[PDB]
Amino acid sequence: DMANGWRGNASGSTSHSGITYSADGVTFAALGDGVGAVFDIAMVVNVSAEFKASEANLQIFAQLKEDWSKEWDCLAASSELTDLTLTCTKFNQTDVQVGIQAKGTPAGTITIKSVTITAYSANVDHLRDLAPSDFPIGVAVSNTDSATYNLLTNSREQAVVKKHFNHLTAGNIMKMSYMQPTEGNFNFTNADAFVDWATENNMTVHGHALVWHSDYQVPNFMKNWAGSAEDFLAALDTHITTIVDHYEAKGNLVSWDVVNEAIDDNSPANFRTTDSAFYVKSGNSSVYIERAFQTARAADPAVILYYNDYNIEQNNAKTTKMVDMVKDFQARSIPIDGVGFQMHVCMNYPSIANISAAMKKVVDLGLLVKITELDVAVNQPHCDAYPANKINPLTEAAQLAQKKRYCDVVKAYLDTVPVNQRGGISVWGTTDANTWLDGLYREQFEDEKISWPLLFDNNYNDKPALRGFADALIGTQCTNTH
Ligand code: NA
Ligand code: NA
Repeated sequence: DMANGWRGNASGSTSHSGITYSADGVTFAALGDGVGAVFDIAMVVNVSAEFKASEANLQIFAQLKEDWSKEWDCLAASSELTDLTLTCTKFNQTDVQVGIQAKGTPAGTITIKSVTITAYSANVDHLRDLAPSDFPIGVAVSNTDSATYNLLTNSREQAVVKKHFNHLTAGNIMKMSYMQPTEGNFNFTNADAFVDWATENNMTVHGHALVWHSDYQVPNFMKNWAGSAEDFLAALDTHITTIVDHYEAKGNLVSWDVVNEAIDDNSPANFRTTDSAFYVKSGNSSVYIERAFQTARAADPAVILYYNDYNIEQNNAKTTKMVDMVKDFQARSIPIDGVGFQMHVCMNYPSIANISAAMKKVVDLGLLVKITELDVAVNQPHCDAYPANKINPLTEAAQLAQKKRYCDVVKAYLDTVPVNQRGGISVWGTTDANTWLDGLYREQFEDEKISWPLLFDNNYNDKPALRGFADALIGTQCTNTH
């Protein structure tokens, strides 16, 4: 604020002549030693020719008001001056006077253009090493799809991933049109480079995803299919067989999301129709779902086959349709080894009782239960009556609520899923600086990055979320306190 609150100040015997407000900021006449300008609680400045000639220095300073003697250390010498940038760094008490003053035998004027003024540890060495049985502790990464966040070019991503995880999912580059952009032209280069790095680092890879209706990654030739239903289904088989066979041979790819998000968001729930190219191009049929599983099993009988979805942890209509599908597949000998609960949850919804009940329904059918995409939104437009209780900026209370919530979810997973049915827990991203949720809810969020849903902050430092996750793994009581 360079248009309100500024004062002339004299620390020496020479009187000041106040300040002048202009479009440039705040100016004062450097009348003598200790004459300056201050405001109440890093600068940009431009000094006059008479000031440089004077040989006088500039002193940024701060002092407690009325207890005046208590930060003399700062100094910008005349020789450092010619529009410059000047920075300055007992400070905390429960009124502070700050500014800059001329030192020496000054003359001319000083214009100040701007002024701005500006570490938690979870004490977890390696999150993966705390797992009470040998199940994957995993993370989604960016690859060539993000110039900024690509695992293979971003050394901060590499460091956090190496430190804590032992299992990886590609955020986008193993999706359908990324693997087969045009008919018959498969592209394995970038995803092979990713798998190689995982292998080099003793991490296994979860493949995401063989079949998924989301329009931006449906291959154009599939979206625009103009042939028969059976030839479409034959094309879908070729897509799956080529990719599964290839990754079987590469090694280190242990499980696939075979079909992702085939169930609608209605109540009661049904398989997707008009919004799925797979339903429409198969001739208005959901036979492609079971077929994809059969085709994937034939291509690599050892790879673990998941059906993956969101909201199936809520224990309502979507959960029911998912369970009915699994039972139907079992009754008809359609191969399926596990269910992936994406687990994109809110802070207070759905309840741990419901999440646990939903996972247990899959446990009781003898299948693996894998948490594939866990994150915990601090703000989420469908939760806690948003925006009535919007949290912005992020607070310590919300970070501690998030610690408890991560702990509660991981504990529920451990309490519900027997050792040999644990397919893993993975979180959907590393740093809050790059969560998918901020883009997904950008309209509701008014383009602000306010979901803060992951284990590490924008600087890759630990959040209490990480401590909550570890607390669950070690059987420590889940709390929202340090
Ligand atoms: Na592993
Ligand atoms: Na094969």
